[PDB]
Amino acid sequence: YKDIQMTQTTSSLSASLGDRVTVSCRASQDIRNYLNWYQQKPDGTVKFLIYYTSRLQPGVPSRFSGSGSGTDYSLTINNLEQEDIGTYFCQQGNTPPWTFGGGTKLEIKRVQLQQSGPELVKPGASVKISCKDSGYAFNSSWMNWVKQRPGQGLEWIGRIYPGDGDSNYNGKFEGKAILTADKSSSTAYMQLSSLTSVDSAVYFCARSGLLRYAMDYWGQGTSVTVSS
Repeated sequence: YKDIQMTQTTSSLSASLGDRVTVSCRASQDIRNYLNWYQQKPDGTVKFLIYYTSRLQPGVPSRFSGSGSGTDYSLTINNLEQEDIGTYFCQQGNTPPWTFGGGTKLEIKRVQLQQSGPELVKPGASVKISCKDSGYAFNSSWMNWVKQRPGQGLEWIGRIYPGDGDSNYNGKFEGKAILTADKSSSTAYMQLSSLTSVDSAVYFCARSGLLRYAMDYWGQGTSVTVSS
């Protein structure tokens, strides 16, 4: 296994409404500005905020700004507002496998992709979770899968292109996850096998276009608990 390590040394920030908050991120090597930012709201949902270091995505308020180059990047929020609360994660899109920082949870001081429901299984078993896309670009988009454990940032599992069934996997999950897709029902599936407590996490599906190295839209996530 080989990758570019992303780190957000500051895991949590406590601030007041109106402050100027900054979230920092470092890549282990030059990622040539291919650095994206996501905000995970308290309800667990994830939204794509900035692409290629500074490109705000449609709808994102002007108070947000991205800076950086080389290995160091930052997201700045001017005039902090309540809706900005959540956990911010950086992600380099320069070199597969895509990698994410550990996230920085921001607190105040004193879906088009519908995934199947929560799973609860025993060690050694397998589970198949689904992700139905109600949109119309399912077969012409990469469907990515991401793993999140408490305090374990976010890990890119792999992706599949429904159009021709092509698939790419993160070496770390090759024997663990199997990605498939049904063109007719616009549904992508991920089967996890030989489950251990390490597989206990929330898994998200997220699609991306064929030319941008970021996850455009995210499902709500599926919780998988492995229990003895």
